[PDB]
Amino acid sequence: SHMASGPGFDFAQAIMKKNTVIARTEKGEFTMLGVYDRVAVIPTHASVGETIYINDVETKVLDACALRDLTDTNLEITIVKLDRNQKFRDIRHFLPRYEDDYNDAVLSVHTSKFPNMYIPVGQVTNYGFLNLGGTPTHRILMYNFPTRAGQCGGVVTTTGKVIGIHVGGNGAQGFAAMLLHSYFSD
Amino acid sequence: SHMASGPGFDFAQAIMKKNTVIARTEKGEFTMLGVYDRVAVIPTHASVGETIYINDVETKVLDACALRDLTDTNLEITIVKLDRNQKFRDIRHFLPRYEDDYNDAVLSVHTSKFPNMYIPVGQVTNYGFLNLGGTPTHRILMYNFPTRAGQCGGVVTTTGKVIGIHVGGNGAQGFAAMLLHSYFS
Ligand SMILES: *[C@@H](CC(=O)OCC)[C@H](C[C@@H]1CCNC1=O)NC(=O)[C@@H](CC(=O)[C@@H](NC(=O)c1cc(C)on1)C(C)C)Cc1ccc(F)cc1
Ligand SMILES: *[C@@H](CC(=O)OCC)[C@H](C[C@@H]1CCNC1=O)NC(=O)[C@@H](CC(=O)[C@@H](NC(=O)c1cc(C)on1)C(C)C)Cc1ccc(F)cc1
Repeated sequence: SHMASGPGFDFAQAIMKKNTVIARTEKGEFTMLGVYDRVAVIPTHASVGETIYINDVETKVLDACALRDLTDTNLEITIVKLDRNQKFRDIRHFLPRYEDDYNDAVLSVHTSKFPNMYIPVGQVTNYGFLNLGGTPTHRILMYNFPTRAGQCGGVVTTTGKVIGIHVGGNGAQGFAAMLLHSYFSD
Repeated sequence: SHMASGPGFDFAQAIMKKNTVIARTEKGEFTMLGVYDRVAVIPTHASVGETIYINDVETKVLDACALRDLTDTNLEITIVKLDRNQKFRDIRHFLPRYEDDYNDAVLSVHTSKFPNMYIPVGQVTNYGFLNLGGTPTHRILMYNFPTRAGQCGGVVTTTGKVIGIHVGGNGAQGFAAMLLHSYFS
């Protein structure tokens, strides 16, 4: 069915090894992408509090911002600033500047149960609006793969671009929230 | 952590897309590797009967042979001949001819819940003998990855070599049965 490229697999591998951690909230375990310095991202439905477990180390959250567009609509991204010695590789230059469609993407998961899994998801479409668990959400990417709980937070990449994080699905399709350069560079 | 090469991921993807199906027995679902014609392999612990579900289509098993070496020891490979119109790409030339060690291997799964997932497992070592669920087993490959149930039948590959199928683990390590060219020729 779906296929990815060699450089695509190697690009995903480099992001996972250097820019992901296992995050655990009250709501469960999630893959977490670190973007730069001590700034990382996680789906809003994870309900981040004043503390979070990062690789099983409880870490103080210095700040969190649940992202909403100018229509005050959910984007399902929550940016968190972490009180933790280690800093992230700056990967902002891999973030897209515009909404777009993509071919042969890869979904990568980093949890305790699946500490290094890679899933080619195929063509990613700009789906736009989504009724996500009853919450209207915008800037959604869609792919036809039977995604599962525990893949939320998973990083979706193309060769050279980190395009989103997984946030939902219906049993036959997966949905990711867009990542955009403007969210982190202003 | 564990790492694989682009060519490694691309070879595994080609094997999965062309030479794997979802097999479901009374004992559960397993990844099933087709080797040539209508011949496929599955772990013996799947307890294959006279029928099997191949991609949710009940298929008549024409023959099955649970492999044991010349010491009459379990190998955990079962070769099945399937009553199935479509035939498999012959990939016998990718099978190793002898026991060996491998680097930066990949474990690939094709089940209903995880249809085509890829896991770098790192260095694969010829472990040899294993007491698998109380059954003495030979020709076992070992890799340090926390494998799980539902990854049994998963194909272990390196670029150009189909080296084994997953059959067990202990929570910190995974174990696969060797595949050898002599089994099919
Ligand atoms: C991962 C996160 C999770 O499980 O909950 C965290 C506490 C999970 C992944 C999906 C599960 C099933 N397959 C997946 O990929 N995410 C969720 O469960 C979100 C809610 C959903 O995905 C719902 N699906 C839909 O709403 C939907 C809409 C369409 C067109 O198709 N499906 C569930 C019914 C599966 C978690 C979430 C996010 C934002 C919210 F406002 C509420 C809930
Ligand atoms: C895959 C098949 C399956 O789950 O269905 C069979 C009921 C599963 C994979 C392992 C599960 C846990 N993690 C895995 O990778 N395979 C099994 O459960 C076999 C038995 C085992 O793996 C045991 N482990 C050991 O024996 C062992 C030995 C050493 C040195 O380290 N671990 C369980 C304790 C997990 C299934 C099997 C195969 C052949 C038999 F004769 C009996 C049982």
